[PDB]
Amino acid sequence: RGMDDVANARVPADLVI
Amino acid sequence: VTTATLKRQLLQGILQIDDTAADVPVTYGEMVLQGTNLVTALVMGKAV
Repeated sequence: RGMDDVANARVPADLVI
Repeated sequence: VTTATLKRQLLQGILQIDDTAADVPVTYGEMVLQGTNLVTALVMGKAV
């Protein structure tokens, strides 16, 4: 992968603590 | 490629000389690995 080596949305969902 | 004796025996009357001077290259033609060749010979172990 790479081969370069030189060297949002408001969605209703409950959240608890 | 031969010995001087056989060379003389061939050049006297067997073979015939065509030319005495010729053109010859003067370059060796080096080669080195760079670019993407160095990076693929360290993480994989191959090169082309």
